[PDB]
Amino acid sequence: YKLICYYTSWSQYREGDGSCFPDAIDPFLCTHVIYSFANISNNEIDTWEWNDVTLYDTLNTLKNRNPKLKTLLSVGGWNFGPERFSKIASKTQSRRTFIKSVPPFLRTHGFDGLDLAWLYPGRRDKRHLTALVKEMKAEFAREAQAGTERLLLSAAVSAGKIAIDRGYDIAQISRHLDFISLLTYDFHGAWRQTVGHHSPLFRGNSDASSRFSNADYAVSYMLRLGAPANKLVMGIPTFGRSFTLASSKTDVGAPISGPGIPGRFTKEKGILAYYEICDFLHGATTHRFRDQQVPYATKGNQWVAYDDQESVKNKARYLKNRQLAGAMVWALDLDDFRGTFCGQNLTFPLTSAVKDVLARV
Ligand SMILES: CC(=O)N[C@@H]1[C@@H](O)[C@H](O[C@@H]2O[C@H](CO)[C@@H](O[C@@H]3O[C@H](CO)[C@@H](O[C@@H]4O[C@H](CO)[C@@H](O)[C@H](O)[C@H]4NC(C)=O)[C@H](O)[C@H]3NC(C)=O)[C@H](O)[C@H]2NC(C)=O)[C@@H](CO)O[C@H]1O
Ligand SMILES: *[C@@H]1O[C@H](CO)[C@@H](O[C@H]2O[C@H](CO)[C@@H](O[C@@H]3O[C@H](CO)[C@@H](O)[C@H](O)[C@@H]3O)[C@H](O)[C@H]2NC(C)=O)[C@H](O)[C@H]1NC(C)=O
Repeated sequence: YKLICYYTSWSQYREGDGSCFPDAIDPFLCTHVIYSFANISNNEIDTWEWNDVTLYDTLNTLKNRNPKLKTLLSVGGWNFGPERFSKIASKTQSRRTFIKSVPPFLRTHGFDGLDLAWLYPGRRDKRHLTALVKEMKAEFAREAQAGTERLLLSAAVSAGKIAIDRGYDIAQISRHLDFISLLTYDFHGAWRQTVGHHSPLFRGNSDASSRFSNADYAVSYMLRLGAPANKLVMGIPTFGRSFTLASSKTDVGAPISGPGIPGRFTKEKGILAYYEICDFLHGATTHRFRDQQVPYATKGNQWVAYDDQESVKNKARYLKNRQLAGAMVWALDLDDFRGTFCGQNLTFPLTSAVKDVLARV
């Protein structure tokens, strides 16, 4: 099985223990580590952070400890305007320039492949996404003629049915991608004012509409659209989504006034790292949706939907039972990487729990 793990560039700036650099990563934990995110300047792939070349070097040195480890560089991300992707892919000329710049860049910095994170392709982009993937892969096949191992090509894809129907030709891109990571953790819409879990595994007998917003549905749908199980990887979150309650009601349906207050280290309203959640739990009230198989917690007027060792192991077994290629984790820097916040004298408790299940067969 594959265990795809993302590492984010901006995590280096978090204060104190929250600060995470590539060398904190256990070389034997994941099978693939993806660095997020690369930028595109003058239609060419390029660095993002001022010290990226140094961090690229630090990450790729892990391969001197674990020779089987593969690394990829992801282009795009949520702070990358999708309009920019749309513009590059729409014109055969700009598209070709970008494609041509990738192999040399990856080779120079020691990466084994490219991960595409266009979030998200609209109805008018579907056509061009296919061309982009097809042509990128053709370039990689051609570059391998030089005697070096062929570069890998992957893509992170929405798990939302409407988003999938709208911007992706799944059957077509599946044949050219080495693997596809399903973003099965952004299910509760940032649009409404209700409490809800962002990464439920199952539908849950307690609600008719949005039977589409759960991991099981997204996986089944992808398989029906033509994506081979051996290329599908299920996304598992290492963070939680928080809300500020509008009333004393804490159960399903409870009204929301807005996102939860920022975590001390992550400082982003709406989300908390797993290590911050481990601290939050002290004095909190824990619950678990039996139908969806995921937990949530509450303290004061703060409501948090998250994943723990149990739910993560649960998703990993589901994935194996469906014979998928493996799991993808977002993200290493949000798990208890130091292993000092979540009790168990264990580094990367969430990611390790996933690895354990995958190692069972
Ligand atoms: C849950 C989750 O992971 N969601 C992701 C989004 O959070 C993510 O958006 C990213 O948001 C983070 C934090 O909110 C943001 O981090 C900032 O990164 C910049 C660098 O790009 C830092 O700026 C540096 O400051 C120091 C001094 O303080 C300078 O020395 C340095 O030169 C600066 N860098 C630059 C630009 O020159 C900020 O300090 C840091 N701020 C925070 C909040 O700590 C990221 O930039 C956002 N990511 C990107 C790629 O823009 C979103 C990104 O796509 O993806 C989700 O996964
Ligand atoms: C990711 O790539 C972006 C696309 O190139 C880049 O956007 C910006 O690109 C240039 C460079 O800063 C900005 O302005 C130009 O810069 C030169 C100065 O060297 C000027 O002479 C020229 O007139 C022009 O102003 C753009 O304003 C900006 N592009 C936009 C917003 O359309 C991003 O900077 C890059 N991201 C990071 C963090 O590296």
